[PDB]
Amino acid sequence: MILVFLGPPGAGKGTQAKRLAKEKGFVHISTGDILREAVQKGTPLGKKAKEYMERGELVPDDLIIALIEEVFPKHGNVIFDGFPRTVKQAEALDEMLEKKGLKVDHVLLFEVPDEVVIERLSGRRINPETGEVYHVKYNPPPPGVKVIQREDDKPEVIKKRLEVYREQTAPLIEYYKKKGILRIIDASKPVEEVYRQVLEVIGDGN
Ligand SMILES: Nc1ncnc2c1ncn2[C@@H]1O[C@H](COP(=O)(O)OP(=O)(O)O)[C@@H](O)[C@H]1O
Ligand SMILES: Nc1ncnc2c1ncn2[C@@H]1O[C@H](COP(=O)(O)O)[C@@H](O)[C@H]1O
Repeated sequence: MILVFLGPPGAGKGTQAKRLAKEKGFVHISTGDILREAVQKGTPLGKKAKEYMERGELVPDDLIIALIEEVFPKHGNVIFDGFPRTVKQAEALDEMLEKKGLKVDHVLLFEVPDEVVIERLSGRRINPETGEVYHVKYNPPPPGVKVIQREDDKPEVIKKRLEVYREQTAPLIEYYKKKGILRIIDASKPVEEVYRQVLEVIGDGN
């Protein structure tokens, strides 16, 4: 089974992908997490990606397609989390899967209003030692745990990331709807409720 999580930044895609991977055995491919690590390590991908990320722009398609080709697992169920983000990426994914006799099975659109994702992003915190994601209101970090704020979670960069989503990524909704594999998730609900709907749409009995 191959899943794609699609939606605005702050919709809760990473949170749901991590839980599904932990509980249901999926391989979690987060282009965001992989890119952030590349930046921290200063790899050729990282050094090139850094400035796009910092501006809230998408990293160029060529770099991302190569990344996915390199890391796509030979076996296992997969959650693509924040990939594809453009039509060219989606076309490349389809071709990569075809060559392996596979296909995208479900695309989940995390539907949620702007004011919700803006509060979620503004309040997002990360434990730099474990990578664990918190929210100052909805899931506070434990006392005594040092956390950081992502630079791209600043108000002006958030604005850009949302603009980019609406311009470049939202066209994937129709792309996948035409394939008959798009299902809509109410991502505005609490974490547990969203997770139950995720399981429902992918045909899991929970
Ligand atoms: N259903 C939810 N309700 C409230 N807060 C959430 C929910 N899902 C995620 N969060 C919080 O919102 C922020 C964004 O979630 P995240 O999973 O990082 O979203 P994305 O990967 O779509 O950008 C994080 O701080 C996370 O703790
Ligand atoms: N599939 C992708 N294509 C291009 N850029 C990406 C992709 N995934 C993540 N990024 C970059 O990484 C940043 C953080 O990703 P995310 O954590 O998914 O919001 C984005 O704002 C982009 O700069």
